[PDB]
Amino acid sequence: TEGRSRDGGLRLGEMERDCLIGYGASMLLLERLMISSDAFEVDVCGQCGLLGYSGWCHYCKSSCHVSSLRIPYACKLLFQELQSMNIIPRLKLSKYN
Amino acid sequence: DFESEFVEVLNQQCFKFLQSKAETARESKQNPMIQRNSSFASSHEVWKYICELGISKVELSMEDIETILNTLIYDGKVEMTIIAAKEGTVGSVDGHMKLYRAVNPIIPPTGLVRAPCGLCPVFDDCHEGGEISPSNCIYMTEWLEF
Amino acid sequence: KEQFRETDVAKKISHICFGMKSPEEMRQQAHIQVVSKNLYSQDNQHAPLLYGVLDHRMGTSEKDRPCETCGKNLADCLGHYGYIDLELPCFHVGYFRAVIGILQMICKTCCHIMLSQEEKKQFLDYLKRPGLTYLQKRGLKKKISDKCRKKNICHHCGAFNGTVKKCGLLKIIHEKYKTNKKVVDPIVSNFLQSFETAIEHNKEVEPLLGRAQENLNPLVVLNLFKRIPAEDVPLLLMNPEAGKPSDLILTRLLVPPLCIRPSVVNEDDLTMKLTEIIFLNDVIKKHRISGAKTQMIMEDWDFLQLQCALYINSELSGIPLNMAPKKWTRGFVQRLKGKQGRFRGNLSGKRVDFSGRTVISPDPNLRIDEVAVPVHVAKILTFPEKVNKANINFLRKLVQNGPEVHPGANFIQQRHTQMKRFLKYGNREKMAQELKYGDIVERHLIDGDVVLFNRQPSLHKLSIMAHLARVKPHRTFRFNECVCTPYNADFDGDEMNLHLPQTEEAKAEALVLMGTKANLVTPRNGEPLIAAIQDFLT
Amino acid sequence: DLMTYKGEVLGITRFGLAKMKESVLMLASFEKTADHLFDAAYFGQKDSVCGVSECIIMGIPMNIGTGLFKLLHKADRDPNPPKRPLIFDTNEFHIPLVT
Amino acid sequence: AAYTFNIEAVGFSKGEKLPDVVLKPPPLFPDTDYKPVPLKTGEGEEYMLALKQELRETMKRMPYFIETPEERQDIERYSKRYMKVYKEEWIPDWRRLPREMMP
Amino acid sequence: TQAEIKLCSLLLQEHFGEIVEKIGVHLIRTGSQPLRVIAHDTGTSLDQVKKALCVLVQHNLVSYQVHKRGVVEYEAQCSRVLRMLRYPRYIYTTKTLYSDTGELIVEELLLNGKLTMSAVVKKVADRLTETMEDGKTMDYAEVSNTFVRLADTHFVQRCPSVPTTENSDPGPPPPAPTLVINEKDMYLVPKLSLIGKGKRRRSSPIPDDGIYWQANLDRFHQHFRDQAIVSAVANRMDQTSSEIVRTMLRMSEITTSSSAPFTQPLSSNEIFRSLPVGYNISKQVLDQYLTLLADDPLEFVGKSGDSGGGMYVINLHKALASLATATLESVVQERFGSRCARIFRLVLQKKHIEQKQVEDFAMIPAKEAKDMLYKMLSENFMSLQEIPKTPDHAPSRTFYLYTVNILSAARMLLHRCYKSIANLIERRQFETKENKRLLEKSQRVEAIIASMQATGAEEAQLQEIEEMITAPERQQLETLKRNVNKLDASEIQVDETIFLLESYIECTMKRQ
Amino acid sequence: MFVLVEMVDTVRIPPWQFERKLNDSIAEELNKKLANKVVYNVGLCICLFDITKLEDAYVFPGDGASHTKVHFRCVVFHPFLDEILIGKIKGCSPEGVHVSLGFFDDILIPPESLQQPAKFDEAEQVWVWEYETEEGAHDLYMDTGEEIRFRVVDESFVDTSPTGPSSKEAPYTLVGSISEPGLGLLSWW
DNA sequence: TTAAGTGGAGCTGGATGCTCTGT
DNA sequence: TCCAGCTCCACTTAA
RNA sequence: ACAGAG
Ligand code: SF4
Ligand SMILES: [Zn+2]
Ligand SMILES: [Zn+2]
Ligand SMILES: [Zn+2]
Repeated sequence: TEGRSRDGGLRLGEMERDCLIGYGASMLLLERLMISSDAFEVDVCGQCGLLGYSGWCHYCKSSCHVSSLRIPYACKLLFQELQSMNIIPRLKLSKYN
Repeated sequence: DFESEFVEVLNQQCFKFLQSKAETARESKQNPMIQRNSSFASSHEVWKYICELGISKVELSMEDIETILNTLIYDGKVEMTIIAAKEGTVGSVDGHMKLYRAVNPIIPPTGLVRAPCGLCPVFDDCHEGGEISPSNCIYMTEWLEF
Repeated sequence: KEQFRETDVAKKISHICFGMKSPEEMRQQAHIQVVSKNLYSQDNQHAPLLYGVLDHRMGTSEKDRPCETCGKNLADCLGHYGYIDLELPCFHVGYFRAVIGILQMICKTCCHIMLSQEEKKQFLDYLKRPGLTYLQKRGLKKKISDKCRKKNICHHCGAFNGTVKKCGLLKIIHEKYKTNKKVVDPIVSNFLQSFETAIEHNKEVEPLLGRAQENLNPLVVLNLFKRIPAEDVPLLLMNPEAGKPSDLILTRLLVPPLCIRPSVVNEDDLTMKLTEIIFLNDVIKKHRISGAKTQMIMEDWDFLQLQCALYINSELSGIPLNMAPKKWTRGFVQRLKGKQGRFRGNLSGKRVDFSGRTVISPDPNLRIDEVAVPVHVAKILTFPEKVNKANINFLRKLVQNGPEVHPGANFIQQRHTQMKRFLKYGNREKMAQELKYGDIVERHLIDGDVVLFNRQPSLHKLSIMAHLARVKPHRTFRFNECVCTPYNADFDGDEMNLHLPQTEEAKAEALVLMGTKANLVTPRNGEPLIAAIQDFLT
Repeated sequence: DLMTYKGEVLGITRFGLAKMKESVLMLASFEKTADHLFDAAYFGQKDSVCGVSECIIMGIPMNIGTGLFKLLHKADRDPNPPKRPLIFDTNEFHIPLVT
Repeated sequence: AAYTFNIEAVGFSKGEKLPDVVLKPPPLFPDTDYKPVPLKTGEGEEYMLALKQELRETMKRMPYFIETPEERQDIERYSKRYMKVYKEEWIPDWRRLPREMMP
Repeated sequence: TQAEIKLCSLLLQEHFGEIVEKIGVHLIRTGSQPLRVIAHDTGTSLDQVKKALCVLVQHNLVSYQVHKRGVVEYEAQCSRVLRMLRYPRYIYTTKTLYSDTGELIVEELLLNGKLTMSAVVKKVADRLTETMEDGKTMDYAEVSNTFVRLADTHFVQRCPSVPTTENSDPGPPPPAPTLVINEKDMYLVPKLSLIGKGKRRRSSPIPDDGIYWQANLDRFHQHFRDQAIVSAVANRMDQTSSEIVRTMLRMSEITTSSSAPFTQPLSSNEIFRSLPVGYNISKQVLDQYLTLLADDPLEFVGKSGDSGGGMYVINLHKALASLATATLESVVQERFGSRCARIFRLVLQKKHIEQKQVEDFAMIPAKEAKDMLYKMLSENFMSLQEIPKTPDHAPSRTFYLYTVNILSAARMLLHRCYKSIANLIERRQFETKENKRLLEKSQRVEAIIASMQATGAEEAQLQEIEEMITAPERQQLETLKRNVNKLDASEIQVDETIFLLESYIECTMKRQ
Repeated sequence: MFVLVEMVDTVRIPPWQFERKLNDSIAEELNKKLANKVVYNVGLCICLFDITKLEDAYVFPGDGASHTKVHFRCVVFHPFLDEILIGKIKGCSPEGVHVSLGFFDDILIPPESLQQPAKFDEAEQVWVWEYETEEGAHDLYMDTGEEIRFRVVDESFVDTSPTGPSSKEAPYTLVGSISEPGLGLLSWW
């Protein structure tokens, strides 16, 4: 949350992101802006690219292409504000090698 | 409107007076140049029979039926030709005279209305894999039984 | 007996491919149909209507009443969609500048594209090359519309194709029957004389028929776009595997789940706009049955184009005065743009935890790579120390001290479990004798931890460095005054931030890359910044 | 050299950056956030996740800095090991029957 | 409750008779007042219906109907010569066809 | 044209297969392609592209032209594949003007695409050995006698033939040899002295090399053009006024082109001669008809001349406009009612009209007509003009004029038909997919009857056919066949709705 | 009756197993995920036969474990069609003869493919066989499980996958026949 | 005489720093 | 409060 | 929405 009265916590701004890139710290930028805010997992269908639930892709009516992806939560918020806008963010996943 | 349930019987009344006159020309079978002229009815003559039947107390006036006779064109059932007023019992139009003959429709109805896809209100939403498919349709499966 | 199944299906993202859905793939994604306009029932149960917006078959937005589609709480469910049907088609407010761009390049009689044959052979071979970038796709539609708008007769049917331009808020005109001072053409003569019926009962038709053009509506451009040939769709620069030209006009509208719109904001701005769309689905439908005039149908249908446009983007330019909003509502666009949007407020920079902010004060008895963290902050900011062979006898004592004595632990966590036992309750000398190899002790911040150290206007990269914390009892952050030059701090009521990393990799990237002993020079020209300051030069 | 590598002097505006950078998220996380989204929806434009500002949004680690090389593990292992011999199905004992 | 837009701009100048709110959604198949025209019958219309079944039974058996190539058969045996689906092979006129298509 | 691409993937599926439609539909969908990028943009092997194009160039469904660097690019024809649905309508209409010999000549040309005159008279002699008995053989001579009469009435035309390589471009071989069509010998048959007898299927050096014959699918359309116009004249006046239109059009066969608003005008002095002798009609009664058909505001015919007595022409494009008018109004009456079709004919004649004049001119009240006005704009049958008062274009300061556009409603109504046929094919291929259990069960019990039918066939296999449990199952198989007879017959009858629409769209396109 | 099946995988080796050789630790982990399990199109996977190619062992960011790609051949029980085995009896039912094959238990010998003199039991679960001279209608397939001989004429796979959101039927079936001369108990021949 | 390619003028839509600390 | 694109309209050359 | 602080 926002402020001291709400037990808020501090903000990695738009400019302190620009300073961690200058050091080349990649995993520290990952730990500050993904893991210690809003780490989350999503059922991503690799076939069509949409988002499923509990292994059940209601689009394809099948359960053989769902998969789990490490994502921030404010991106999963973004990928469903945009499907309501009819701007469909179809993903395509591959193996993590 | 004048009345909805009053004009629905005059649509049934004028065409029977316009078809049987052509049938008396059709059963005449003398000369198709004259059989065509024996098919046209006068615009004043068609007024003289409908007022004689005595269906309603209100007057079926001449200025009213002249607008009622346009509806039989719009069902594709009669024509209308305007000729010059050379001779007639009245000649209600100055220098002109209107004629009426009943006709058949031009073609038999097309093959699209014989299909269940043609008359359906949810025609646009039907597709292969989803809910509304022809594989699980009520409109066909009712129509294919009888 | 039992069939194989892959246990942990982890995959990496490769490429994000935008697009759009057809209005019969929206039916395949959602679960219910939304027909009711009213949010809550008339009784005291605070339960929403069972076929409207805020239905709990579309995800949950509170812990109290769980969802209905998958029976889980707020902390588990991803959210599920619903759809609204429209009895009249409408434009989508984003695609409207590309609805005009297609009607400039295709005909409006045969729906084919307006190019000669040698011109069609050139671009369809230009789009075959590998490595085709997004710049080389945007520049090509500029060149094709330079060729299509110079031609006004079709090479396939032969109809006249005048220009296509905007004539108001979401209205498209088409100059098919423009007139000139020259000899009257046969195609402009026949249209301008077939007005004989309308002039008979209406006198004002005669002055106003000099401006009569083909006003295009969503009912026409839905019909025109279903007949575009799919050999000529890629010369509209649309990708045919991400959307159709029939999809740019919406006849069915998805609603977001309740994870997108909270229950107590009471209701969100995008909830209140979905009430006004469903209500104007039943006002327009009422005037179709009860026989209103066309000047009331085209009036109420102007609202449905508007109430879907402000639903998406609530800062339009050319709204008439009788239809402008009185109060300000957030559309989908205004919660994507700006400083408090997604891309500047919640994605590129976001509020973190394991942080601290306190007034600073000087101390030269520390080294140049140290920082004095107070005891009140060091008891709160913890680090997950994984138990292994080296630190087991150290972490047993740090568990046995507890959450109050300073070298202690606030939590404990077992090997394959995801819960945390708060270490104040229960006996701690039993939980210290039951530690296994692989449990996680969350010990207090102690002497030697790597912690970052930030001042809030961060100009260059030495405005954030990593120091080695050393706990001291007083209530400030404290560091040697040789480090007042990189941060530009001055100790006059000045506050600085703190960030404790939580992973070992984040420790090692903070200690080697971002150390104070490894950043003694600025990257600008190579001059030293951590050096002597006043009272160390005098 | 960043301003002049496409034969034209491009600015550091939102118009010079819209000719240098290709990623839709990098274009739309800076200025004119909505128009790039509808344009990438229209063109069907696929985007890569190779750049920096769209690795931070997607939560994958960036390619610059410490994310440019991969660490292997020096395991005591035998690649392409000695296999087990097939006894029954060899080539010299199973000439097929048909001509 | 008043909304963002003006209801008076929409209509409703009397102040009453708002349209009703739908509780249960409409079904997938709304019933129609009218039915399709029945088929055109006769001895001349029926023979076209008979030959159309005699084309699916004929054109599937033609050598143009290229059947999909089989694969991943298990092993060889002696019951293969009895089950070999025999079908003659047609050669085209290569004077018409391009050179680029010989088998 | 998303409906045409879905239908072409069905017509190539039942008639040609699964691994051949991937090559044909992809040329309708994408465009002109060399052979190597067809396999890359589909994913098939290079051998299957050699098999799937040689069948599609056999039946003339794909064409080709030479380009830069000698590459060979193909191009499928969308309208030519959609006419594979009218194959039973092409075999039946040659059974009228020609005998059962000529019925099987075109049926060999349509199923095989291209044949030689040496081969087509063989199979018609072969396949008619079953239709005769008692030693009577079908000879090669009279089949050719029907074949040369087919070329006289233009139902069979020569293919665009290969040129002579010894006269044009000798030397290295070109990849695509640039085939070309001649104007003289489209119907000039080669002479044949060869005769013979057909084989009865007992199961126990070429003169016309390069001269290939294919079916003229345009002439059957010109033959179906006449029967639509004549029957439209037939229903209005009389059978006697019907034959006069049939008299001119049979004379107007060989003298006008496929797209002409006006044919060559006929003089009545030779109309009386070519009129059949079994009609009790004088030359004066002949001049009675020809002046009253021009008086009809349908205007099937025109005068267009004065020399040589009575000079008379017949319209073609105005007649197809009247046919597309009766097509566009017979679909309103069956979907929205009879009273709704009263309004669509009103706005058709009174070209631009408002709400107040419709309820007056048709005697349909308020709140009964406004439902039937609004459901036609929603189904794209009627359009608005919206003449403004101001350039603000506000709905409170303008008029709304209802206006029927025929041509935009003629393409849309045709687009409804292409999806309508494909939905019929999907229903038939659904009930046959889910019931291959029952048809194999009807196959096996008849295989006991079929296999060992006469050779060593005892009578102890006739009563064991109905012994299987299929005997109460026969109620569903009769329900399956009565569906197919209503699906495939409705599948043919929509082509009548297509052809009246397809001829009206073809005559208004200039192709400039 | 055993065949080989070649697959690929990515094997996570946790860092508490680095003291042991990689090839001795890959083979244990693959048997913890494939043994006594029917991979869908290939049959019942008994165990690993050999590992044929072992690529490099990446360490991905965010983990200490090493992930390596493994090419390997697994011995799999999959008989070809009409292979004649020897099998035992567990019990009988009106649905058919339930034949055990050691590790595997779901074999169908249906009454539609039993021997011709006896086809329907006398409301006894145990199946019968009638011969005129000796043992008339009182022969029985004994529940003690003597060895029979049969012929697997039909095999069929079913996709046993979760349908619906996640918060026992056999995916490997087998249908045989006994009607041939020489198929049945070994005591008869 | 006019078709057409290119100048100049007005309209339009976008943007304008980072956080905590309280009412 | 400041600044690039988009569209309308006169202004010469050329046939 | 306003005031502060660096
Ligand atoms: S739902 Fe079925 S019957 Fe109705 S239009 Fe679609 S396919 Fe035809
Ligand atoms: Zn899916
Ligand atoms: Zn849920
Ligand atoms: Zn056109």
